[PDB]
Amino acid sequence: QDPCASNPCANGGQCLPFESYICHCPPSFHGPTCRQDVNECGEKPGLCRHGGTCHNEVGSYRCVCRATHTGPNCERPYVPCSPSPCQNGGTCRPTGDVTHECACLPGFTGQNCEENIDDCPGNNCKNGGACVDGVNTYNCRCPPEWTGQYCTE
Ligand SMILES: [Ca+2]
Ligand SMILES: [Ca+2]
Ligand SMILES: [Ca+2]
Repeated sequence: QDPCASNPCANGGQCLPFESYICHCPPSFHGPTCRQDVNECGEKPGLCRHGGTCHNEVGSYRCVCRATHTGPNCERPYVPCSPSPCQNGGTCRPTGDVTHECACLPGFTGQNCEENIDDCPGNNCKNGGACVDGVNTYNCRCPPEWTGQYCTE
């Protein structure tokens, strides 16, 4: 005769007997069986600090920060070069309050030096050798019957 044996609650709620039953919900859900989402933005205005916009979700919320701030609740100020966004040992230079510039190392390119420049366009791999791109170079993956740097030996 346990009413909780049927498992009436959902989304992490704990069933407890009382007189029928009750579902003790986690803070992210509410209602008789924890099936309705709590709007965190509505319960605490200014949840996303420094003029951030709160967006409610099923089981959580997300903060949309303005360019000048960062963090889960837009609390940490945005510094263009700390943490540094440039990839592959690239040097970061700030150009403004929110804009930045990456000085790429030879071989890399793009806004944040994330793209490796393809060195295969003018490759000299012969006899069906496949050009494999590297950092400022390339190597030919030769078929089994051919050897050498350009698949000629
Ligand atoms: Ca509701
Ligand atoms: Ca929510
Ligand atoms: Ca390359």
